Parts: sequence; C-alpha cells; structure tokens
Amino acid sequence: MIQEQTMLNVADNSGARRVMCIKVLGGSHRRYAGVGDIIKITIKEAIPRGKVKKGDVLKAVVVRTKKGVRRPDGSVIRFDGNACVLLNNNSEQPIGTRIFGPVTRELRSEKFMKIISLAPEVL
Amino acid sequence: AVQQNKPTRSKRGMRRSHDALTAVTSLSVDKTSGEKHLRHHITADGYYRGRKVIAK
Amino acid sequence: YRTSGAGGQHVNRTESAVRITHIPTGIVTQCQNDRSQHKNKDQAMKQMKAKLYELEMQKK
Amino acid sequence: MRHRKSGRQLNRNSSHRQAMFRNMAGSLVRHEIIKTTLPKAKELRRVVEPLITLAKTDSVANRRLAFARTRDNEIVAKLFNELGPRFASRAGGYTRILKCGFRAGDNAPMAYIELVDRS
RNA sequence: GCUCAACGGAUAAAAGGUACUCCGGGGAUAACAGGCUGAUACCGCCCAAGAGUUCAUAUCGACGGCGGUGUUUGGCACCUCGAUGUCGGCUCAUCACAUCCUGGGGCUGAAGUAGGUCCCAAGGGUAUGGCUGUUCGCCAUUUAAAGUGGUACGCGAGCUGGGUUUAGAACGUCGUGAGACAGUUCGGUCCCUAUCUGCCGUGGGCGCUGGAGAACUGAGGGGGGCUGCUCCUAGUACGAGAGGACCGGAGUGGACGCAUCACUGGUGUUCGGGUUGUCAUGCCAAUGGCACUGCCCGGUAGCUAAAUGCGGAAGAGAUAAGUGCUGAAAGCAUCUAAGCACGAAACUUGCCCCGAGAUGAGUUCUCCCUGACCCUUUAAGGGUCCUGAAGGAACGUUGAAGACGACGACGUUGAUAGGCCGGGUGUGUAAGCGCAGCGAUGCGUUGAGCUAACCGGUACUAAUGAACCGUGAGGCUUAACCU
RNA sequence: AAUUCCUUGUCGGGUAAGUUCCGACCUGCACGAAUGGCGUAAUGAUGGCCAGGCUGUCUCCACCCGAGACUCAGUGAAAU
RNA sequence: ACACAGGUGGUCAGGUAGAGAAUACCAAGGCGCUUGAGAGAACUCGGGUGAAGGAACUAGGCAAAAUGGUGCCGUAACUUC
RNA sequence: GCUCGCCGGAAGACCAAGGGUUCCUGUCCAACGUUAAUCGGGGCAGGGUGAGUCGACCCCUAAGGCGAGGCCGAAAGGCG
RNA sequence: AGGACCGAACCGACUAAUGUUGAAAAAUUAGCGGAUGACUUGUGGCUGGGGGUGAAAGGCCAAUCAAACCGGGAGAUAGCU
Ligand SMILES: [Mg+2]
Ligand SMILES: [Mg+2]
Repeated sequence: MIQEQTMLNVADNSGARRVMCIKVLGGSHRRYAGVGDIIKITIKEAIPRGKVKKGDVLKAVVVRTKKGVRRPDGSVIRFDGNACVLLNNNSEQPIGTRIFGPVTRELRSEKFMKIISLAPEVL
Repeated sequence: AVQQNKPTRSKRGMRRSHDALTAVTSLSVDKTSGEKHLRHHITADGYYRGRKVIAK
Repeated sequence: YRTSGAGGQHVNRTESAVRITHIPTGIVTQCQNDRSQHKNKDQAMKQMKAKLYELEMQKK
Repeated sequence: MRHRKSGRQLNRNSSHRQAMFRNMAGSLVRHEIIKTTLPKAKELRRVVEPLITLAKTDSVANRRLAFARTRDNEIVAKLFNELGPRFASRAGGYTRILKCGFRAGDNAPMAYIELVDRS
C-alpha cells in the first residue's frame, strides 16, 4: 500500500538510491498498490556514475513493503524497508542485474520470472 | 432562528398535548404493617416484604 | 473568460477576456484592452492577423 | 454505543471515581448500612458487590488492596478479623438493596445498601 | 452702459477634495441576482461554388438563406434600495441531453487493426498533482472516460476568507494641492439557541364496528445497475507482409456499496508492569495520592479499517434507432398500408429493503365473555347491583436494544443482572521468606502473583403477595343457504 | 524592480511538472541620486522562496478521556 | 449596571527537588468556587493514542507534531572584527 | 465528626486606597441568594473600635495653588 | 561595560481556537515580545474644545472625537419620508 509522495529505496544495481512514487498505475482511480505492482516514479538520489540520473521518470515494480502482504494461512509478510526494482518504460523489464535483499512469492509471474531468478532470497 | 408569526394558543394546546403527567397505578400494600407503599420499595416505617428491614 | 481587473462585478462577472488560437499551428491570441469583448475579440482577431502575416515572414 | 461494556461514568472523571469509592466502601464496612443514591448503588453493584470480594480470606499479603484504594488500615483490621469469619460460607451476594425514596433537594433516587448478615 | 452666450438674466463678486465621513430621501436611478428581449452568442437546418485524382453531397464547404436555445456579450430599468451577502475553494448536491466512457446501429475515401461522421440511448461511470486568489489555462502523469450545461453563472441562519471592496503604509503615475489610479505591493472582526415549511429518524393518539394474540399477502415506494486486464477461441478471419480481430468462454483487478471482527492491526484513562520528583501511611520493608493517565511499556472485551466475505447479473416482456418477411394501393417495385419477425446498460420486470392510517384500513390462524335490573324523549338509549376473562399495561432485574420513547430477554417454577467458583486471557516470575554479595543487586520458591468488559457453572443477593387496565357473546339491511 | 501595461517578456537555475522565487537579458509602458542613489554585517512576533527533521495538515479517518447536548427534579430569559 | 473568569498599590517569604520569587509536591494556613441527580446518541468544546504514508493538504506546514538541561568536543559564509 | 480534593511568592497573613456595620451574639426565612436553605455580607434586635510613644492633626517644604499691595486689561479679569 | 544576552515578577499584545443574546460593552485558554531602561508604577500637580496633547494613526481628551460634554438661542431648518 504505497501512495504518492512516498520515498522508496532501490533494490537492484541500477544506480539510484532515493526514488519517489508520483503515480499508482494499473487501474482506474486506483488509489493504492502493494507488491507485484507497477508505479511511475522519479529518481531523487543516484550514484555519481550509474545507469540512471537524478530526475529520470520511469516505472518500477514494488518488492518490499513495510505495510504487509497476507497469505491464505493468515500469515502476513511485512518488511522494514520499502524498496522497489526499476523497470523500463516500454519493454517494462528490470534494468539492474544484482538483486539486493529478499523478496516474496507474490512477485513471480510470466512478466516477472526474470527477477526471482536473480533474487538472493525468495521466501 | 426565530418565528415570523405569532403562534396560535391552539397550537400551544397541541404542543402540550403529550406533555401531561402520569400518576401511579396501584400502591403496594404491606402485609405486616398493613400499609401502602411503593412497589419494590420499602414502607415509610422501615418494612419491606413484610419484615422490618431497617430499624429507623 | 474573465479578466482580473479591479471593479469586481463589472469585471469578474462578465466574459470581457478573449483568447483566439490557431487550429493547425496552435498560436493563441488574447486581448483585454477595453471593457467590451468585441473591443477585445475583434482586437485579438487583428493581433492574430498581425501574427499571421509574420508567419510567412519570420519563416522566409 | 457501549456494546458488551460495563461501567458508568457517573459524570465524573476516572480519578474521582477512584477516590469516591475509597470513602464510600470505606464507611459501609464501618456502619454496615448507609444511605446513598441508587445509581451510586447500581454502579456500586459493579463496585461494592466486588468490594466485598475484597473481603474474602486473610493472609499477610491480603492486607493490601484494602490499603490501596482505601488509604486505611483500621477497616482492614475489621474485614479479615471479624467479617471474613462472619461471611465464611456465603458464596457471593453479601449485600442487599433497599430503594428508600427520593432525595429532597434535587429529587435524586436514593437507596439503602447494607450487609446481608447485619444482625 | 451687459457673449447677463447656463442667452426670461439667483449675486457687483465665487474652485476643489473627502476610502475620516454624516443626514435627509429613492427601487422615481447604477452595479449581482430574477424579468422580458435574443442584437450578439451558441446550436442546427437550406442552397451547392468548389476541394476531395475523376467523384458537391465519404469527408468538407465559398457565396448566401432559414431556425432553435436561453447559454455569451448586450439592450431595457419592471421586482428589490426601512438591505435580496459576491470571487474562488470546501462540504454536499440535483437536473438537462445538445452523449465523454460503456450500449445499439447506418454510411464510409470502413482488409483487419484502427478510425470518420450520423442516428438511437441519460442506467451507471466520468483523475491526481506543479504553477497561479483562482476561474480559466498551461504542464506532468493517469484513466474506460477525465462530458457539456441548468440550478441566486446551485449551495456563507454550512465552513473558508486568498481575491475584490473601508480606514494604516509605500512605489509607479497624475494633480500646485488636499488627493486619485480597471496601476501595483504589506497589513487588515464572516453574528444568529429553528415557530413554520421541507428533510432524516423515532413515538403518542384514535381509527379500521366484540375483544386479544400472531403470522402474512403486497397496493405502493426505495435501493442497486461502473469497468479494466489476462487467457482461451487464435496468430485464427483478414492482409502481400506488417499487423490483427468478430462472436463465444474463463480468470483476475480497479472503483463503489453492504456485512463483518475469525484473521491483520489500531484503540483499549476500568488489566498489568517499568520509572522520575515529592507527600503521607510511627519507622524499615512495603504501598498510595498528586504530578497531561506523571512519564512509559504493553494488552482483554467492545468499537473499529488499512482486516475479509458478498454485491452489480443471468432471464423474461415490450421496444428505440435499425434490420427484415409477405404484400397491394402503384400488371412492376415496395419493411406497411392488412398481416409479420428481429432488435439496445433506456422501459417494465427479474435482485434486495420498506410496506394494510392500502380510510380501498384486506387476508388466513389461535384464545377470551353466555350476570342481574330501573329509567323515558323506546333506542346503535341512559342509569344501577354482580362480574373483571383472554390479555394488557404498570413495577423490578436487564440487553451485543437505545437521546427519550420504543424494541428484546427475565421476574423464584426463575439463570435476568450482580456476586461467587471454574476456565481462559493478558502485564510478565509478586509479596513475605530464605541465600549470596561491603553494597546496589542477584538467586531459591516462580508464567509466580495479579487479572476490566470475556467462556463454563452457581440462586449467593436483587428480581413481592397484590392491585390496575381491559368485561360480561357483540348494529342494520337484504341476500344466499340450513331448518 | 514594493516601479514593467504588454507580460506567465526571453534565457539560465530550481521541480516529474514552477502565472512563484533565485540569476542574467535592458525593450526603464512610467528608475535615478539627500520628497536621497547603490551596497551593507548585525537586527526583525518583517515580505517571498527552498530543504532537513517532524507529525491526523492530508490520504482516510478510527478509538477512548472529560465539558455540554439528551432524561428527571428546582428555577427560568431572549431578539422577533 | 450582577455574590461579574476582568482590573487594583504596599508589606510577608516554611520543606524537598531546584540556578531560582521557575516548576513540582507540600507545611503553616485557607478552601472544594450556589442548581443537582442521572443516562453514556449524533454533535461541537476540550483532551489522549494511532497501521502504512509523510505536506500530497491548503491562499499559505495555519495549528498541531517536533526541538529543548548541564558539561565537553566541534562549528561555515561573512563581518562594520 | 470522619476521610477525600485544591491552593500554598497564595485561593495564606497584612495595610494603604476605597467601602462605610458588611464585624460579634440573639432572632427570622416573605423578599433578597441564579435551586432548597434550618443558612447567609438577607430581615429584625442587641453588642462591639479605649493610645504621651501607632496614624492623623501638628512643625517643614516640592510640583504647584492663591495672593496684600503691584502691574496689566471694555467690565468680568490676567499676572505676580 | 552594554536602549547587551537567556528568562520570572512586571510590561506589552504577535498568532490560533474560543467566546459573539457573552464569565467579560475586547476577556480567557495556548503560545509570543520586552524585561536596566527611549524601563515600569504609586501619590499628587499642570495643559480645556477650533482648544489640549500627540516617537503622528485624524491618534487621544470620563465606554463618544474630522471638532468633547451640559445648558441656552431653539418649536434651528427640512422643495424630504
Ligand atoms: Mg408546549
Ligand atoms: Mg440538424
């Protein structure tokens, strides 16, 4: 559950450090989005030389939420960091390669079979 | 906020229609001191359910 | 639309402010000169026309 | 709404509801019967009828809640020395309620609370 | 002897400012709003010069012509000046159809995909931010779409007061000036306890023709109706390829609404622990008061959403636009005229809720009452002595019911509360006793001790004998049966 | 520009987006040197702009604590 | 104009904590402020807490939230030093 | 009477100023007191304020005020 | 040493909610500024209305000020309601 104006961290080796969600995508009037979801973001902080730049407008997939995602047993999966993996705007695939930290089983899909193969840890 | 006409005194009867009192139906009579009191209450003397529940 | 001159109900309660734009190029032209809108619309017709003669001119 | 709840505010804050049942239970044990109002008997059925649960059985460490919301130790010396052995077999219901007419200056509905074994 | 020329001539003789202002009056007269009007505006229509290779009429339309709307700007000065509070926002809206998305078509300069325009269709849906008093607009990024208008350009006895529109102050500017500026910039009191109407809830009265208790029927009314995306069909139809469908089907979303606390959380000042300063309990040890609940740490029940289940239909009828079928008038033709079919989120239903004060007061089902007499203005008559039913209210205990009322449960036979026992629960290993350590403190008893609303039991207390209310077979009229 | 109508002038900065602000540009509608000019540390319940921290401002409101409202007694107005 | 949440000068300075005549809790001392008593709806007035987010709100971070002491280290531009 | 709660560089003590019986007893509850009131700063009736040293008066004098004469001014008067 | 510093009393009144038939004919609650001086406050004294006074705003002069109050001219005058 991430709204706009929300500072997120970065989960790949793209080059950014601080991003900020400017639009929740994927649905008409769709007020919120959790993991497995696509948001338009800008970049507020990046490394001095990386794949990105301070102020790039692009999409990303959300991978770690402090809020929580539930499972059919009743177990809810929360984190302590809110990070996301940056995507292309057009092909909409991950740009970085080295995934940082663990991810969840809701992330796997035909669209996102790529990330979980590169993840260090999948719960 | 405030009225624009004088209200009729016949309306004043209609507003005070439901405003009447209501008296007691029947008084509980004691069975030892033999006196009327309030139902589920003690007597004036200190009796309830016959017995002397309080020395006054 | 309305202008934001001083006067209130003579200014803001009327459509004394015009804006004429171009369809194939997209060149707006506003005017708020006098109180009348046809002292403005027809004036903004002239100013867009004054832009229009320059469009061939500035290009050439 | 107060669904399944329990407790009357008594138009007082909780610090005064605390401090009023201090002296009200603090004097009922003394005189064995007092005149109070009926909502200060009926909410006191959530209070004094548990404040006789205070009067159950003597240890050394059971001299202490009867110090705590009472500020008194003389009445402690009455409860488990005399009244504990008095109500030694009653499994609840140590009191009785006598609705005794209305209070003069405000038409407040009064009542008599008392012990079951007063004589 | 007078441009006494404002020329029937107020004086020989006379300019301003006032947002520091004031009186007298005016809707006889301005500014908003209403009104009429429709010039202007907007929205259509008629003609077809042409463009569109040719081809006016796919798409457009010169020159002109005819209307509609009240919606722009206006005109008019009829309402209102012994007051009709205005910009924008916020909160709530509701209506129109000249339809933005969704639906149905027709034609196409419509292979498909994608459009174009036109017609039907108002059920439902119909962004967030940056800029700026904003409106508007620009932009960013959405969306299925970001409709347009009516509403005192809806809504201040609902809010806001940024803008405009007081007095302070300044610049630019103008005036000799006091001062002024549709020039700016800084600062600048938004009152009202609701009689009525209206609306949302909730009662009382009487009525429905003996009384009471119920179940309903359902006249009528309300709610509800949105949609993406993925996959299948299928790379199928089409097309040269690129590309890429109809129809039908499945899955998952968004948004909304209802329900809910099992979960996931919040709250939990009445459960518990920690801790500060102080005060008191003779004093230690213990507690307790006060310090925003002193400050925290947590947590039961309840209430709650961000927590989880549903919900939009399918179906039927009648249709709109539209497509037809037979078929004359009109030896042909011809969807119409006779007949006749199909046809949409609109309609009526289907879905839920309300509902016989539905005075047109309906229905069915069950219980109660089978006493005596007087009167005269002799009857739907009045009165008197017996009788008091069914049941009802009242009273008490009460509720996950509630402003009050009402509603529901229960009143000794009784579990209605409270208390009590059992249990769980949660703070988190009490007190006192030991033990070690100079001590602070640690260890032994020790999930011990405590435990709000909770689960199981318990009559332990409090739910009184009565009395009250309501009575005593129920109008007339025919009718039909039965005797 | 507290002065600029046009005008959201243009360019640069800043922001994803900036009618604001900060730099320039001089085309000063209508700056300008004691009704002073330009600059200025310190100062300011002074004006505007941007950040960190912070949080029910907001999304999107929930729950308790009290004071009224409502019930009953005693008293008892108001403008119109 | 009220037994009116206002205004009114001088003198007096107990304990603990505390820089303090701050604040806290108190002593001496003095009071519980002239309607009560219920109920525990909206609704305002005050308050407290808040998942995830952290100005998006708004004319405007208005108010709230937050910061806060004593030592010590360390401290830029600029300066009229 | 018993607890409880609050104030405590005061919600304690003390004066001036100002008030002018409110003070102390007895009595009374109509009115007065935002309810009752058996109570009261209420009514009624009684009491109650003692100074060579404290204060005033008194002896000084300031700001100032007045003013013999005096000066000035229609008059009233102004100044001193 | 300071029209120095933080900050009580004191003095002021900047913001916000209140309150607007009020507790109050301008106040409270929260904050805020000054707080050794161009300080603050007693007791008096003086300046009088076309006058006073004014770190100046048409400010203030007994809840009233672009000409104080009270009395008189005076039954001002009113082509106005
Ligand atoms: Mg009445
Ligand atoms: Mg047409």
